[PDB]
Amino acid sequence: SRLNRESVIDAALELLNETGIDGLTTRKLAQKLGIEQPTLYWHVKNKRALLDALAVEILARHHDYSLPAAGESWQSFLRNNAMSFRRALLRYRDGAKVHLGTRPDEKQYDTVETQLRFMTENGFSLRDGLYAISAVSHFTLGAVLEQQEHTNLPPLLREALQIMDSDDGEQAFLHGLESLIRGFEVQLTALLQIV
Amino acid sequence: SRLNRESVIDAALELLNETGIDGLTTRKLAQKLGIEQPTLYWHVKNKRALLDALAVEILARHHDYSLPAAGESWQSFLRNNAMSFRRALLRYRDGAKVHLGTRPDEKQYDTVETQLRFMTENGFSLRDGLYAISAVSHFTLGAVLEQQEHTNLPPLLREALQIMDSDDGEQAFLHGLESLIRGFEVQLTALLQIV
Ligand SMILES: CN(C)[C@@H]1C(O)=C(C(N)=O)C(=O)[C@@]2(O)C(=O)C[C@@H]([C@]3(C)OC(=O)c4c(O)ccc(Cl)c43)C[C@@H]12
Ligand SMILES: CN(C)[C@@H]1C(O)=C(C(N)=O)C(=O)[C@@]2(O)C(=O)C[C@@H]([C@]3(C)OC(=O)c4c(O)ccc(Cl)c43)C[C@@H]12
Ligand SMILES: [Cl-]
Ligand SMILES: [Cl-]
Ligand SMILES: [Cl-]
Ligand SMILES: [Cl-]
Ligand SMILES: [Cl-]
Ligand SMILES: [Cl-]
Ligand SMILES: [Cl-]
Ligand SMILES: [Cl-]
Repeated sequence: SRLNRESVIDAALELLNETGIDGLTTRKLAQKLGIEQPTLYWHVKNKRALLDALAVEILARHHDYSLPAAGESWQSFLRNNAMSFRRALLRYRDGAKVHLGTRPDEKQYDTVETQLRFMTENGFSLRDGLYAISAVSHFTLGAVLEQQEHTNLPPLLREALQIMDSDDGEQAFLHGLESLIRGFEVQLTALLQIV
Repeated sequence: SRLNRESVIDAALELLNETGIDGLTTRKLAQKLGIEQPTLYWHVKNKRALLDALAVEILARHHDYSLPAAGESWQSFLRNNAMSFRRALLRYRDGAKVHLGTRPDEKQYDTVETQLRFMTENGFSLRDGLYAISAVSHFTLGAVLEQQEHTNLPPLLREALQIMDSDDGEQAFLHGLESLIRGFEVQLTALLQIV
């Protein structure tokens, strides 16, 4: 079938859902494409090249709140952005694991640039602006990884693990998202006072 | 050489540092032990069994602030516990990736039980107590994963990525750790008031 970038990524993302990250190979991507391995090699040099492209394409396709609404509070932007990132990570099997170990692609540099600028415009230094955004990203990544991977107890543990499996991680994630944002705001608001 | 659990884990953890999680195999653990694969199979049934045991052993060996000091504020406990967890995850190559996809082993049930109880004793419901501890765990896991895996820019991005690589993730992690704990405290302190 067709072997333009878009077609190669469609098959590879569909295969990822079948196989996971561990069992995804170039040879079986060739299978799905109705093609021989050396044909595919022309288009994609190996598994590392492929995952890199899938990581970039998972953001472009499905992370659609990368940018603040005109007038949006910084708080609300980190909220919506966190939720979008999570959902984009959740849309494919092992998607957090696909995302792990890549930086933003050229194509989105200006988007991470705008995110960082937007924060500095709301009273953050570039550093504290970065730390808050990184924090959102690491909390969000960790919660999706744990969620996606979880796919004689003592009393409080038995009851805690019933509360963890009673959804897809959403409740726990959104509660701790609010703790993080308020924590940032408490930092922001104090300026140079001891807090 | 000796094939008691402790010896098998010592070699496997040392091999993990050589190889990573991807390239760690039973066959090469047999190599390191001066033994044949079928001998090792008696002791360890496969790679999944091994990683499960390495995940448990990474905590037992190196995560030594699993418990509050008598009199410790809940804040300070989450701090020290977060730092310890991080450091235990950082001590081996792909240690976050080894930890991902296991729950606490029997051996530490009472420790996670005590953690949860301790929080309920300081004004948390079991749920909000769980959400704060899970949040610490997901933030901490995500920051180590990103750190351990990172092993024409626009101006703010160029400068942000210089600040991210200027240490091992410690600065960014500890700053966002404090945002999280204060965020929790703002939640705790409000009781039933709108906040
Ligand atoms: C979830 N969001 C907060 C961010 C985001 O909106 C995007 C995105 N492309 O829209 C990201 O790339 C993010 O999801 C994201 O993962 C990147 C991350 C950050 C700060 O930017 C970086 O360039 C960068 C990096 O190179 C290494 C680590 C980290 Cl945490 C980063 C910013 C993330
Ligand atoms: C880093 N610490 C906050 C915790 C901790 O001290 C320990 C530990 N053995 O000492 C953990 O197991 C932790 O590091 C840890 O990873 C577990 C985690 C928790 C709430 O307990 C669970 O039993 C559990 C679970 O089954 C699934 C997900 C999560 Cl987040 C959890 C608690 C973590
Ligand atoms: Cl074609
Ligand atoms: Cl195309
Ligand atoms: Cl708003
Ligand atoms: Cl939220
Ligand atoms: Cl022996
Ligand atoms: Cl032993
Ligand atoms: Cl204290
Ligand atoms: Cl801290």
